[PDB]
Amino acid sequence: ESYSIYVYKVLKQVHPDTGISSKAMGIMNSFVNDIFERIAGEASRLAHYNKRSTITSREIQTAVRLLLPGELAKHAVSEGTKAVTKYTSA
Amino acid sequence: GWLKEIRKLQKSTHLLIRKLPFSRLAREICVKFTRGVDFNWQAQALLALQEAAEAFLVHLFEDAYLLTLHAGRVTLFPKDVQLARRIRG
Amino acid sequence: LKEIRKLQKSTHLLIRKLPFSRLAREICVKFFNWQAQALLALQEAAEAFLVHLFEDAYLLTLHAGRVTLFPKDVQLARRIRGL
Amino acid sequence: NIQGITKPAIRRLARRGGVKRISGLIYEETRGVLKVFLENVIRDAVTYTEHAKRKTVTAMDVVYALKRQGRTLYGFGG
Amino acid sequence: DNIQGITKPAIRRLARRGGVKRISGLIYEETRGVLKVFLENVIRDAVTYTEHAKRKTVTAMDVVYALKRQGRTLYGFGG
Amino acid sequence: TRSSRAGLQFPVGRVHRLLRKGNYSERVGAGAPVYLAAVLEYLTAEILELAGNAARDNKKTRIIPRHLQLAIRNDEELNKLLGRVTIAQGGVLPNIQ
DNA sequence: CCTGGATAATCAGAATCCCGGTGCCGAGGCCGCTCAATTGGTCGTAGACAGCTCTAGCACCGCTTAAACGCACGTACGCGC
Repeated sequence: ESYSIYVYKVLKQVHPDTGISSKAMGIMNSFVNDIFERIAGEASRLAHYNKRSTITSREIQTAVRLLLPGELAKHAVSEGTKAVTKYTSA
Repeated sequence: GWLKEIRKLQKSTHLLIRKLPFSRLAREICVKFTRGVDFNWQAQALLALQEAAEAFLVHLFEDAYLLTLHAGRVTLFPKDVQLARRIRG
Repeated sequence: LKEIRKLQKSTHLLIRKLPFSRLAREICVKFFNWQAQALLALQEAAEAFLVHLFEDAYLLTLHAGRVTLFPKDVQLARRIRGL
Repeated sequence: NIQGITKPAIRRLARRGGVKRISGLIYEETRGVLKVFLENVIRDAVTYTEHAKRKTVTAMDVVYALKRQGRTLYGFGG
Repeated sequence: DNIQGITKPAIRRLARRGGVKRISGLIYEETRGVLKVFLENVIRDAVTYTEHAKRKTVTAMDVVYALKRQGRTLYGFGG
Repeated sequence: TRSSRAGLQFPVGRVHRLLRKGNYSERVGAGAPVYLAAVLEYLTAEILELAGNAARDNKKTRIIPRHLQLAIRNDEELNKLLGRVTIAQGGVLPNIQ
């Protein structure tokens, strides 16, 4: 089990005509984990700081706000908040 | 006091930046990232910022005075403070 | 000034595998079996560290007016880094 | 408010770092860096205290922001 | 003595990739210096994981975890 | 599929699994893995867009690690996020100083 | 004799395309198990935030002396050569 099929679905979504090599897929599959830890780790420490034991969507939001710089946070805060409202109103 | 003032503040341990203009600057920075509202700052939280920034500035100066003597200079320049902010990341 | 624009556009390994493999396995017995994927993982990061250290030490070179590297260039760059 | 960091203050700061001849616009180079640093700590530190629905940055919110910056302050942990 | 495996043309390619015009003489040994002190801090921190599990095959995972411990993460070797 | 409800391409149930079995907490909310998978999908699309543009700028139809290095190193927000990063078979940026 | 401009002779300045050979590679897509995400009943408890008290930050009002702004001289030193 890896992200090499779901990242490939994104690759065939934006710029679908181009491909990728097997080595770069080794990088990308690593890269998403580099995004996966530092946001979810710092959010978990956000649960440890202000006397909590629940990680809701508000924790990951300020975790992206604390980690991603500038507009890379300001556009990722509009991507997950759009997705959680679509998930709640299924 | 070239050989005198160098050996006094290093033996000393207290603050060098005044507390109240540093607190005013910290509040003027804090009102930027709070959408324009007043904000309470604890007495420990301002001294923490002061103790961090003073140590960071003396570390940046002691890491740039080694770049001063690298060019055969004894006069510190902003080229050394902008080079020390480049080999740190 | 000739090959500077040749290796920056390229991506291949500058250091050969087997001398680097013997150098890594010389340190390995100081504390086994090494996969061929692990030797590349030892070599890529070390090469990219060496190129980046030379690039950051060349900023110490053009600070004094010089264009030639020096032993004080590789000892002053790692001083600010804390390594 | 940026001129609150006075000229012998930066002089004493560079004197603690061991600088003999402290230059001119250096005094404007320091408070600039002090504007770069103090922003980067405060942008995180109020982000921690806004998650707990609080309007006061404590010492711990400064410690967490500095631990995010890469330098760990010791003597303010409550 | 495998410190001479890092040769002068290899150090020359490493310098010319870093934008160095004129390399000095000791830089062809100084590299052999720093690659003796950097890589060792990568080796032991990669073998202790090998000393943590019951194995003798030091995988690339131990290498990238050691490089994560030192503070320079590596891409292309996870899975 | 909970990812079809979120409108994503990243698996919501897998992100929730690595959030629950990954020793992060003991009570993970239902809004956390959808937000996390959306943030992952956005940033992977962001790096693949700059990788897909630099591939055609270098006249290539296949994304190489050099194209990923050109995607990372030619973006202010990506270089600030990825500070202590290195790329295997990606080289460096050509620059004369 | 001298002097304005016309043109006649000239060796010697580098790299580049191609035949002459190749040689083991590596990607996007199908079959369709299968088992881990779905759905759901059931347990199980976290802090929403509203009450409530309470140490503590804001702000002012404001005493004395340590400290900063800058002038003038002045010389050593980054840099020109």
